[PDB]
Amino acid sequence: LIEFHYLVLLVAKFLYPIFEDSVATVIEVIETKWSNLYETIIEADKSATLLKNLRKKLNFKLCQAFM
Amino acid sequence: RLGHECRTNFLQLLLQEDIDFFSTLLRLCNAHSDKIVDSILSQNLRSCFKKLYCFRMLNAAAEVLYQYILMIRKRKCYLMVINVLSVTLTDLRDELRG
Amino acid sequence: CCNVMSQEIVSKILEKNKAKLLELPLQDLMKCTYKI
Repeated sequence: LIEFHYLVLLVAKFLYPIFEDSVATVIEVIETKWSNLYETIIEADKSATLLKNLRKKLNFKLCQAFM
Repeated sequence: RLGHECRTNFLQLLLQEDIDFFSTLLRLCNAHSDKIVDSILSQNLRSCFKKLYCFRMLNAAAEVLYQYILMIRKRKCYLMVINVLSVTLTDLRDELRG
Repeated sequence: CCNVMSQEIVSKILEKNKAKLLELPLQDLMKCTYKI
């Protein structure tokens, strides 16, 4: 994803489905990096996106803190 | 803790003895939740590891502590701050770019 | 403005230390959640 929008969305979807320091760093870089086709893909996956992503990031951070 | 809350220095000493198992228990309590106790905890934590514990507990205090410590490590901190916030972001970005 | 709001919240918390209190009430979000 770093090397490369749709891809980023797919990645976020995968992370949400899965739901240490290196992982956190990656998540952060992704947040820093963060149209119609992308929205459609997001809709297909659900079957707002940015918010869900932020929520997932927060959850990951919490998990890292607990560890 | 919850019992006594419902002798403060005594509790401060008890938590002093507590400080890994203690941290795990605290994390568990926070997860369950999702005054005096909170303040005492914050003070004990303020007394990497430190910043993390502080952040976990406060879940502003986190951000303040991180900024103070910052005043690889830099990137990680700026990043964590930006994610938590999501003016500050712009400043952080500019600093990382400079 | 946010600072002033936080100060007011702190002052209210100090004063508290039932219905009227609830009426008065009606990171900041986290604090409000902890209060509830």
